[PDB]
Amino acid sequence: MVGLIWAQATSGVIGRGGDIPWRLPEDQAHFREITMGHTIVMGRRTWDSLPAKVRPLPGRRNVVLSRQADFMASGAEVVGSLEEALTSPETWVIGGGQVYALALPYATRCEVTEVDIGLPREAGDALAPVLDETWRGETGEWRFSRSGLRYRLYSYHRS
Ligand SMILES: NC(=O)c1ccc[n+]([C@@H]2O[C@H](COP(=O)([O-])OP(=O)(O)OC[C@H]3O[C@@H](n4cnc5c(N)ncnc54)[C@H](OP(=O)(O)O)[C@@H]3O)[C@@H](O)[C@H]2O)c1
Ligand SMILES: O=C(O)c1cccc(CSc2cccs2)c1
Ligand SMILES: [Co+2]
Repeated sequence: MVGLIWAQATSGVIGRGGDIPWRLPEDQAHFREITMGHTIVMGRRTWDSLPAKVRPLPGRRNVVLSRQADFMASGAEVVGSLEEALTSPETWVIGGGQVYALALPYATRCEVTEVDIGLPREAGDALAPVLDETWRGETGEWRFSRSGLRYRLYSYHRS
């Protein structure tokens, strides 16, 4: 099982300036629940976006995808191809935009948090992957984050 997990604005923006223009504690909790105990695969830029304090993410096989053969990710596994990272029953790809696009053919699940924020796309933004017609989704109920933004969960799946 390869799954993708991300949060996006209604515009599809997932990242800007190397970070994320929101923070939902409820989404972080759902992220930890979904990924705990499994392999997480992330691009080098996303590993850069994690503070040194919190990486590697606890209780998970942290894998970083990089073309730099000498890149050091303390506490993580650095691989040069995505296939190297899929040696486990459950692999969760956790960002960023490049690695989502790279991993989509392998994926049968997308856990998508839609954040009700009006965020026009800018040059340089990281964007969520386009899901074609093979994907079957369950649109969720709008929820209120204590951060003040409304959010909902899409759980997409395909055979
Ligand atoms: N849920 C969310 O909203 C969410 C989740 C995660 C991240 N983000 C955001 O997404 C943004 C970063 O995403 P990104 O698209 O800019 O960069 P990224 O996808 O996180 O990582 C890109 C890097 O991955 C490596 N890479 C990419 N394709 C590769 C391939 N085919 N083979 C080997 N290595 C490859 C390269 O690392 P080298 O350059 O070292 O080779 C490339 O620079 C940040 O703003 C982050 O905060 C958002
Ligand atoms: O654990 C924390 O305290 C913490 C606070 C802020 C941000 C993060 C990164 S989790 C993530 C970011 C992109 C893909 S997965 C972690
Ligand atoms: Co699990």
